[PDB]
Amino acid sequence: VAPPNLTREQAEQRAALLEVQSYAIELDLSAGAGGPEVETFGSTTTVRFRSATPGAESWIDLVAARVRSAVLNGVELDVSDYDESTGIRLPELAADNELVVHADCQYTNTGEGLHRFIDPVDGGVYLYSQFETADAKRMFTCFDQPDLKATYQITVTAPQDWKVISNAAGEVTDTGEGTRRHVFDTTKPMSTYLVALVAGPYAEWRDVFPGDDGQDEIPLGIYCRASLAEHLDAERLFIETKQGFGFFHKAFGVPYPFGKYDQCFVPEFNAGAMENAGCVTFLEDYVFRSRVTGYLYERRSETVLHEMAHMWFGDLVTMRWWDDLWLNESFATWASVLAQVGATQYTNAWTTFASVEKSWAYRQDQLPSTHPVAADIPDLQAVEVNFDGITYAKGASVLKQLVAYVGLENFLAGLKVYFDRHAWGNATLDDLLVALEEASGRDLSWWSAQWLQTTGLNMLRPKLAIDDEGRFTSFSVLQSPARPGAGEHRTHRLAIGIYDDDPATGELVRTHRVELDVTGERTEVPDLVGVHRGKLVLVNDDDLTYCTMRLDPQSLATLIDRIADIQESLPRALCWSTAWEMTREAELKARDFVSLVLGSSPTTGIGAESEIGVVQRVLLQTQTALASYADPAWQPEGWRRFAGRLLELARAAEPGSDHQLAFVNSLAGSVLGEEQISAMRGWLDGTAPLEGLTVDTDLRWGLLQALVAHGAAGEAEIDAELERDQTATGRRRAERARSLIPTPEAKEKAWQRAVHDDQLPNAISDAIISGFQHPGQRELLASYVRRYFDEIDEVWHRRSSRRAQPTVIGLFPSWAVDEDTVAVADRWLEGEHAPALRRLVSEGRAGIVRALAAREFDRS
Ligand SMILES: [Zn+2]
Repeated sequence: VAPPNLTREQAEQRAALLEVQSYAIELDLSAGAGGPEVETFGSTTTVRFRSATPGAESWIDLVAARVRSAVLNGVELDVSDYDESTGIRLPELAADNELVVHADCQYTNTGEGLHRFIDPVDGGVYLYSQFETADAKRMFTCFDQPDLKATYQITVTAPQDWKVISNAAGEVTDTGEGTRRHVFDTTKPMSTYLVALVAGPYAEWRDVFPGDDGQDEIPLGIYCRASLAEHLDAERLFIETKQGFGFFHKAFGVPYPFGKYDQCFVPEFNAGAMENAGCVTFLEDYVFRSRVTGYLYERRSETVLHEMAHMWFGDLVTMRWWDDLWLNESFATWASVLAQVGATQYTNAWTTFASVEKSWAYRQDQLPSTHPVAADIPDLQAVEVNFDGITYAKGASVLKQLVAYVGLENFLAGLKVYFDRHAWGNATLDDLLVALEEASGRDLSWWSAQWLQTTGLNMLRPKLAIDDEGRFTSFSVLQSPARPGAGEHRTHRLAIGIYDDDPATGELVRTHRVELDVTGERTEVPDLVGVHRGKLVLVNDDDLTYCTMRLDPQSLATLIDRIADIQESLPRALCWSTAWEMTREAELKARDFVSLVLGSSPTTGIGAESEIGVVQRVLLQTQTALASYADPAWQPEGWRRFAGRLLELARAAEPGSDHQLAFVNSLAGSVLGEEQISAMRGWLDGTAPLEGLTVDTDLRWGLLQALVAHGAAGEAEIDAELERDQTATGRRRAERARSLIPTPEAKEKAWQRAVHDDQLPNAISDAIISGFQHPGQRELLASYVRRYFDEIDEVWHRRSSRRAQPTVIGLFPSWAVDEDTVAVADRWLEGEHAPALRRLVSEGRAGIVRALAAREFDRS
């Protein structure tokens, strides 16, 4: 028995019948600062709502340990058969209704509902809420669906040393008995999944965004655990926050809709961040206790602006049902990057987007599970696995392209129409399209039909002919049918770039750029006729569209021979992305990808790449190419080449630089030989340092984990390290290290605990899974292929979707690239399984099929 799996039709039935005005929520957290045995908190809800049909029956949702009382219009309801799957039935409704429910809800350690964590350092007890998708019902009684918006008035009694943060500002008074009562202002209307509670002895920083241009002042707060406060770069975070608030109200024509804005770094968080209105929560990894590269700063800033963007895209206007989640996530992702480029130091963020996030979109779109951006979601279980590379990155890429197509001025004017119309309410795909059509004066139905309602990618490549002076005599862009999918040819607004040698530096620079609408199978580009072809043609120059870009033969030979010579970072990153995707798609051999990346000198390959985020991403891709895509006979040689070159690059890198750190961190994830192991041990212990590399708390763990993985360190060294870092983060990092121990005994202990131990908190179970795989340990892991398929149904049955996913995705035998693994998956697929589980298993199988084709391609 479990919380409900609300269906689309059930949601529609409640929305047709009900209209909710208000919730008043009273939480008794007075016992919350007690020990690990404290199980429940008091939850009292008063909900005021209308029924269109007096006399009808409905139901409201609640996941609680006990319902003490439930009283509808003053009539006591029989809750003797309450269970969390059925909520509370509501018979004989009146036109106007008031329901009051007193219940004991449960704290979790799963990152769902009201999560409770105890800090081992100082004994501080920290709570935070996480309600998206449908976990609001674990804190208060509610119609837990996004189209029944209401106002919330939250009052909390808490241990007196706790701060309490919610959606709105509040007033606090002493109770006289060791607690404080926090009475929050009534919120603006919002969906249940956006209600927030963060409570504990969090460290606090305050600032203010001054009132500007019709937007009132915004009080700003930052919160984190007291034991982490010395590491929080508050000044930098407030600067980035205020840059966002200046940008978005100008862009959208709509001031920040909530009164204040708090950002809380919370323990044991499951995602990157969550856009609770006025009270955004973040993964603690973004509090940098150790030194990180510039890419992590950039990705944190992206996340900050993503969540700020949702204040409009999701919080002000919300999808009507989960099939339109993309209205929240695609738009927030697009707007985050638009803001980075427009308002922050991260003016390169479209390069990062092309390299990192688009690669996620491609992979997602090519799985057998591929779905349109505007998805079909029959129930909550279907959405729980749909926060994916299509809902986020493909959607964002399609929107970037829609901007290119209609123009930014028209697109922003359309957003203003949309926000003004649907403010404090819900919207669909149709509503968004109508707003955009109104602002642009264009029909976009056909556009939506081919771009938002379809799956797959179109390949785009130049077809050209040149005269004896190298000038084009003809030029067209060929478009392939959309795959995987329906095979349609789309309209793309794209640019073609021609690149040739700059006489002064010898680097490849853009000589010509032609932008046009490409349609159908072939589109001539007559303005390129007569132009010298140069050395490199890019038909998605400036990355305007969503496609599979490919090159003509001369251009591809230039990429292979001279990628580092590309002057500008964006077209160079598009070239790195092309090479990678060709590898994934069995068009470039893995060994050829590895050779491109490794280079052969200081000015060739990835060691010459200036953009740190591209360096990190390309290195991770190379490690995938080696383990998954290279001919098994060549893998050992490929790893020796990689490890040897990365040690050279690390030793050659500028002391203290981000490049130096990236190379070391890449070595720490690789299959290593004795020469690299011994170097790494000397860095860790400091008896033979790498000049300028500061081995700080988290780099010590990263190097020790690599040593453990290779059998060069063991449990005693892990235990000794945990003594040096006696923190909750240390416990997690020690768990990853213990899963990496390369023995059968160790691997079985790790499997048993990951799969079966439901007492461990989310973050620990996940850290255990995160050390299970390693590219040097394939032979140990081969003992788990049948184990996985034979045991995953029972995991899925026992854990929530959100808590089973790490096991399903993370223990899938992606290491076992063999037709035998495909046959085992095939037999599993012939059985009966939950649809969302089947989806995830098929995705893993598809990974194996893609790797087999790549391996055959690399074979020489
Ligand atoms: Zn988001």
